[PDB]
Amino acid sequence: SNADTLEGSMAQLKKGLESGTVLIQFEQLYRKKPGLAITFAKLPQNLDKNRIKDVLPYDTTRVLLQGNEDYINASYVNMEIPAANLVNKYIATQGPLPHTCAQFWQVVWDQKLSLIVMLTTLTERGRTKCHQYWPDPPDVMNHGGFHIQCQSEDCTIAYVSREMLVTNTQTGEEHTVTHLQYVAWPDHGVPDDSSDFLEFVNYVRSLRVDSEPVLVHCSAGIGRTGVLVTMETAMCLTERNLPIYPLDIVRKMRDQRAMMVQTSSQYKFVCEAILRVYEEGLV
Ligand code: VO4
Repeated sequence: SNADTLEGSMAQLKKGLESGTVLIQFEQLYRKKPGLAITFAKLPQNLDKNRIKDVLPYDTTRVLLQGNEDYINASYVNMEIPAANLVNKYIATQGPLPHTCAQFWQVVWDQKLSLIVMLTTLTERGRTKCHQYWPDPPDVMNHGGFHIQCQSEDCTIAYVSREMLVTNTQTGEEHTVTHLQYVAWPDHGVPDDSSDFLEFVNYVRSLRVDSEPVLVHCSAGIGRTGVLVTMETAMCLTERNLPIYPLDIVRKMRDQRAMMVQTSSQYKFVCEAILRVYEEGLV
């Protein structure tokens, strides 16, 4: 709460969106933190595990797999609210490729993650965005020694909710995951409907479990993923009457996974949404 009140930070944000200063400061923020090594992601055996050749995890915050081939394009992203004894944990990752679905489910299993948030359709205007790593009901899939079954599938206008049963085939052990797929948010763009987006972020927040990471991905794992992380962080701050500086939220994300929030229009969108949530909270 140190630099301003919440009220003051919102007046600053509103004034700066109108004047242009908020986007000028965004444009000057580094997209990749200089000084953080990126080496494992570039190793010859890992190149085909990256959906986009230059969207890569930092060494220090990459998610490790157990075994001989430890690599997945995934990053730990933890958002602190220090004035509240609160850290919101995420794993930010890409949409799996046909041959990385086994590693994707390995992360879910190893960490017993109960919530996956997918922010892309499988394809867009003829371009592949994500491999379908879950079965249609009532098919089954096997990925890397995990048997996957869809127990329910409930569509809404903006998103699909699926309950997935993950079974370790070698031991019979079972784990249930809630899978949320937001289908109304195009790549490098903003949500088709701002109200649907905010309801969805609410819903995600309601499913978060204490001290367990939420796995979030789009196609590359940085743009729409970064907007969601920024929004959830801001909602936590406004409810606690703590000041919100979106530029610092984005910087804190980018120190953990490069390039989060890809476009200036995405940033403008999330800043406007933050002002809306704030104003609604005053009511
Ligand atoms: O698939 V995302 O381009 O929004 O990182």
